[PDB]
Amino acid sequence: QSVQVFGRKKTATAVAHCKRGNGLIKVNGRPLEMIEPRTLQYKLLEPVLLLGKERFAGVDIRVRVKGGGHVAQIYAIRQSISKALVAYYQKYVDEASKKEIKDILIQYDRTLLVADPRRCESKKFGGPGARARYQKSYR
Amino acid sequence: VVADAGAFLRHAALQDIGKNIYTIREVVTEIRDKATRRRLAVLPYELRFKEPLPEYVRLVTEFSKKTGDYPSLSATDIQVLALTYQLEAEFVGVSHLKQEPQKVKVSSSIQHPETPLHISGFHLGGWITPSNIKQIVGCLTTDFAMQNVLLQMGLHVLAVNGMLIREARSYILRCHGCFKTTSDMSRVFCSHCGNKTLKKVSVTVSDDGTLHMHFSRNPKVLNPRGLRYSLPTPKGGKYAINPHLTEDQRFPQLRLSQKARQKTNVFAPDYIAGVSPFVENDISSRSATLQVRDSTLGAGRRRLNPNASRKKFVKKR
Amino acid sequence: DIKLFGKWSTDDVQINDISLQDYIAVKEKYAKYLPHSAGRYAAKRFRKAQCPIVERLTNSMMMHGRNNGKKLMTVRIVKHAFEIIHLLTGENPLQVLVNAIINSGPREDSTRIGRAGTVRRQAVDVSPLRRVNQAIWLLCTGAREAAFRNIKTIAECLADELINAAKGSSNSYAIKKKDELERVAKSNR
Amino acid sequence: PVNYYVDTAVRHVLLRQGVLGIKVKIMLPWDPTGKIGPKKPLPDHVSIVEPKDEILPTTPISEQK
Amino acid sequence: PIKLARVTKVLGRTGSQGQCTQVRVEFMDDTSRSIIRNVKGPVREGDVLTLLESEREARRL
Amino acid sequence: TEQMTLRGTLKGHNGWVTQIATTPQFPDMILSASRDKTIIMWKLTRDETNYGIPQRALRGHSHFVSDVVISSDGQFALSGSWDGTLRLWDLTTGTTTRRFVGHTKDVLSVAFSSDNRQIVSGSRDKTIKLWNTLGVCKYTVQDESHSEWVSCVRFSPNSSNPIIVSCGWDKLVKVWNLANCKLKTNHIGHTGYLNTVTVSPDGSLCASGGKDGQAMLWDLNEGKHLYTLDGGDIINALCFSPNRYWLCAATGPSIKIWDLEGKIIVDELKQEVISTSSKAEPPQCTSLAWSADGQTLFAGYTDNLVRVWQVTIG
Amino acid sequence: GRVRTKTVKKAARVIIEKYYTRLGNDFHTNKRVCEEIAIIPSKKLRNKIAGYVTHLMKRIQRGPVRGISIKLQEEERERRDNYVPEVSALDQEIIEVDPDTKEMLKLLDFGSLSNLQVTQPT
RNA sequence: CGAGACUCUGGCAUGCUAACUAGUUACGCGACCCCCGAGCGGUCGGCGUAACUUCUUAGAGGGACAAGUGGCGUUC
Ligand SMILES: [Zn+2]
Repeated sequence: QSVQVFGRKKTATAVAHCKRGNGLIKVNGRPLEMIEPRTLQYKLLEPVLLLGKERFAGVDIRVRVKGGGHVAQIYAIRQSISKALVAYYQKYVDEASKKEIKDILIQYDRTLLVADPRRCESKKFGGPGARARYQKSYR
Repeated sequence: VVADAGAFLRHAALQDIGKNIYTIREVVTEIRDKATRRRLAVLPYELRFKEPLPEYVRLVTEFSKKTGDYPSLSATDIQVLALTYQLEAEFVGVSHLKQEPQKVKVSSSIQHPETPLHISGFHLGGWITPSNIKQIVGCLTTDFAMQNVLLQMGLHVLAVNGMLIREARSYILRCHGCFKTTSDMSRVFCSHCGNKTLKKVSVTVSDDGTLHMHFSRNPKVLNPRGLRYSLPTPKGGKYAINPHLTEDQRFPQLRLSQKARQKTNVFAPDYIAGVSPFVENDISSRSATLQVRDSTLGAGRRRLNPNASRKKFVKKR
Repeated sequence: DIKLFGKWSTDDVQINDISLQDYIAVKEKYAKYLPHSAGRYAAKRFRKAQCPIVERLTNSMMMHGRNNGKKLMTVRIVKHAFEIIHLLTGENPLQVLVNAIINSGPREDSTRIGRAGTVRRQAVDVSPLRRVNQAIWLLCTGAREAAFRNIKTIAECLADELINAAKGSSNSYAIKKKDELERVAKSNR
Repeated sequence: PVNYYVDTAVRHVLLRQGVLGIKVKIMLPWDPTGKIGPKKPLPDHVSIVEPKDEILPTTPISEQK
Repeated sequence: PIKLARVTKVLGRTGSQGQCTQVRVEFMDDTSRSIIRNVKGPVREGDVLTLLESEREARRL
Repeated sequence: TEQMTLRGTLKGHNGWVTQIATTPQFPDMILSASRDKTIIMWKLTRDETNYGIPQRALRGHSHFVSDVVISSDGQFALSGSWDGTLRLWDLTTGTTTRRFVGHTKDVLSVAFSSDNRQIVSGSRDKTIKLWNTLGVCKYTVQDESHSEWVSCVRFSPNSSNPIIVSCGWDKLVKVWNLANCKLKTNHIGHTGYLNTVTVSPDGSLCASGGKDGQAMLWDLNEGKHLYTLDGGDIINALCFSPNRYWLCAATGPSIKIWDLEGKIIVDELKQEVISTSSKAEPPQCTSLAWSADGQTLFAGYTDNLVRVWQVTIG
Repeated sequence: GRVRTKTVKKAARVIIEKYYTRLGNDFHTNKRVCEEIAIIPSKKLRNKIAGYVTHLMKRIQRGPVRGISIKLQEEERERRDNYVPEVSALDQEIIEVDPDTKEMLKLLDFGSLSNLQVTQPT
């Protein structure tokens, strides 16, 4: 009667718990509309604004977030919101609802169900970064 | 109306009058020209794919060696003629056929084989008058090895020329050694005895199949003159050049560099930017240092007899 | 329905040129709520034509040195820029965006051909994807120039270029720079 | 495998005119250590099992023990 | 006047530094007269150009 | 006089279907083991869109799934895999109940009993392991057992001394005597490696198969070979109908149907359309499951699809 | 690019030579039989070996490649080498013969052969 | 020999092994809110047992080989 999965961007890792509920999606204790960098508010609303409220109705969602930065934590949640409703619709609802609703998300963005593996490269000596090098001078 | 790969190579889009069009699936997949696959994309919905029966195939091959074309045809070229055989047994009267037709009836002439017998711009008037390049039930085949086997059965077919066929003017190669005619014009060595004793033989085939063949009775071709000369030691190595005796002895891989082998496609107007108005000559590679030349280049020096008066400073290949 | 910024729709937006049509984004299934998407669009070649062209206007607006990673700064400059377009024109500003892009990218460019020390450009053709890439660059750059050292806002001065190019007017920066590259090319031919 | 096959040894031997310095490397073999070589073989070497000869039957004889 | 195009084949990449691209061009008035061109920038098979002259000849300076 | 027809075709997988089991208790849930590491419980629907709906996605494995078998009641399932672990399922929820670790290599087939309490298993470890429903490790039956990969082990639903059948790739078909688990009857008749065994619902015939295309059929009572059949391509799967006294066989592109009274070939089961990709090999046939309806055959293909078969009589 | 190596190529061909019968067209069954026989190092190497074995099985199922020497395929080859047609091309009726060839066997006391045909000399 | 193979790293595992110096879930207890006109609900990095490994950590094992398909290839 309960399914708990994670999502993940660079170092952020957001874990969403879902159970048979009444339509609450709270991240880290506070509502979705309250999370501060509200310039990216719709990116957190995209699992709701594509599947409608009626799918998030017999489901209660807590999200537990650590790590990353502001933007990286925003994208780590919207993985985990989306991956959980998919994983909730597998175990408790038939597979045909899972396919129906999984296909609506992936066609909007593949990111919502599988994560970027691109993480930060190791800096090497002789320059400030991973590929960059210092100035040099001739003559 | 059996369709052939040569009909699409010349792009004979004539699916409008003949409407019983059957063809082989293999002879359209073997074509390596992309404009034929472009032809395959839209138009050939009016035709139908079909294969002939193994009873029908073997009876085609019986008089194929009796018309002397069975090695001259390809393997896919066999089935297309057997594909016409089921169509003729289906629609047309079989009672008007023949097989094992007729003898040679040698028409020996004093005409040299290399004379321009009906080459278009050559005249002995006959101009070009720029309309005539396009003026240069059955089938549409442009291969004479295909066209030879048809008219010996007495099977009138057509071509990109919409009229039926009555005249078949071409050239074959008879072995002067073992008396073996092949319809191939490309090879220079024999298929039965393997010598360079193939000689040019002009034919003339009617619709009934009146084989009458101008064997060129002229001793400039019937000549033993430039035919005996001593050969160097047989040389084995990466860069040895043995003087091309057989059709298949293992030559070493000698190839042109692809920056030398390619010429100019000077027709194409994507042309302005960059280099000189000609192709760059290859002076850098070791294809050029070993003096590797084209096999087609220098062929007139092959026709020169070995024991002759070469100028005192030449050296060929 | 998927409104950009929750208030701008995509089905009104109509592309004129067929040359640019497959290389300019959102009409129908590219429709996304925010420009910020952060996907790998430069993973291999010809993938940056499938990303929404508002995000293309975003990523070319963080471009200068002091601004050089700040994307949420930029999707705010975009958001306030469309609503200045709508209040000056009334049109769906995405249509004003596309009509400013199409009129901006030049169609023939010069190219240096010859040996070193010899300057003889010849006119060549401009690719459709590059004409998209050249236009966005010419649009964003005009927002810097009339707004580097005056009171006007870059969420505002972007919307003055992005209107003056959809007119194809002489007042835009991205039009004068098309009227030069494509003027020089027809003296190279 | 340079770090578990060769054995580097470096010295400083003295003479009248100066110092010579020698270097000795001993690339160890396989056949794990009875004082001799490492356990793990070469990561390039691909030892394939020798062709094991098997008896071919012709008639279906059921050898029931 | 101003015509259009269809990239039929990408033939090569010309120019001094390897910059321009040599491209087989169909017209979009579906005339089979393929005048073949050089572009600036990335071009793949199936694109569509916009010319200001179709009078570019295969001429060398 | 009876024929088959390609009735319907099921779509749920990315990976190849490896085993399908039917059940007489529940004629609408039929279960598909697959190589995308998933097992789909299919709700049979026999509509116009498809013949069945994918209902449950059983997920408990980490590698390719090589077998699946249900209980006499249609609520439990048991499926070996190439993770080495044998996973007991519960069809009502989609959650494991046991987890049978005890093989080292990839487990190929899983022995299920008519008693519904015997699980004794054999893998690519070439090794028979004694367990129970609990998973109680009795003994490692290896003592003169095999020399190659144990491909398939089944039981006999027999009222006599019950008989197991454990083949290998070592061309052997063996009979281990239960209450001893000790080897009595051995069979040396095949060429090439063996792939599938099916036992008679009578209790008197087993049906071996393999690479050579020829399927030895053995009398189980006396221990003597009875019928060799021929082959087209490689045999992958065999099944026995209870009522019709037939033998169905998985050829590569096709299915060769038999009649075991006169070696009578019945029908060939295949559909290919496009001749452009004729150089591309046909998608192979992998599994085979007689439905206890008497009229329905299910086979899974290397093109990750299950196609169904219905008997058109006359 | 992605070019295979002698260690990949020369070692995979030995598996073909000795144990062709157990091989098949799968990547993932050629790979599971590869560890049964090849005492390999790390798994990337055996994956490249098994992939070349699978590609080589695909190349074999057209016809024999140069690198193989199979105890099973060559007996298959000899039983496809023995194409024995009905009429060999050395048992024929008419073979056209030059007049200068004709005078030899009259001198080499085989002028009694009747299968010949002296033709019109060209 | 070098190249490659190799070692480390990264990416994947709702599969396995585990966790009072890592947690999650649940159940107690408390604080607080709107209340309904009791609650329930909720937030608790507030603190106590139990269920266990998704998150954390680190061990073994799998995973990808140009494998599959379509073209191009002196077709390898
Ligand atoms: Zn000859």
